[PDB]
Amino acid sequence: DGPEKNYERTMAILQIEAEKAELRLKELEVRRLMRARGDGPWFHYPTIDKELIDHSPKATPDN
Amino acid sequence: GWVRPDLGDLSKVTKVKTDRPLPENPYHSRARPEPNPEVEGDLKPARHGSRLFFWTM
Ligand SMILES: CCCCCCCCCCCCCCCCCC(=O)OC[C@H](COP(=O)(O)OCCN)OC(=O)CCCCCCCCCCCCCCCCC
Repeated sequence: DGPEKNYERTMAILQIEAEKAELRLKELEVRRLMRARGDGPWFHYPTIDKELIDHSPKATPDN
Repeated sequence: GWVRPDLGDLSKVTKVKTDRPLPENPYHSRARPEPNPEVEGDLKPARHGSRLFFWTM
């Protein structure tokens, strides 16, 4: 292989490995923030579904 | 001129007219917490795949 092909193949390899490395760092910082603040799709622990509540008039008024 | 109600009459659900307005916040509920932002858009392939260690897919 001529030096140019190897040289520019290396830049293609370096770009992918650099892009992946940045994403890995972003993922770790995104995970840290989502877990601490609970404001994202991850670490979304379920709460009781409010469609289970019955809003009909009851046997007694004060409820 | 009082007529005794027949069987079942007094258990009917009836409608009643009133002026008193319908209460707005009868439970005295606070403002509900804001929902988490919706995630929306076009689902695209993961960038460079799984990206787990050395895997290229
Ligand atoms: C397993 C073979 C190696 C044996 C030695 C074991 C080494 C240690 C194993 C530990 C795990 C390390 C595996 C390293 C490879 C995984 C990283 C990787 O390469 O991911 C991408 C890979 C496809 O590689 P890619 O660059 O896309 O090449 C495409 C060519 N068309 O996609 C993959 O992840 C799957 C690749 C697994 C490699 C084997 C599959 C290649 C196809 C061979 C199947 C056999 C076909 C012939 C069947 C004969 C039937 C009679």
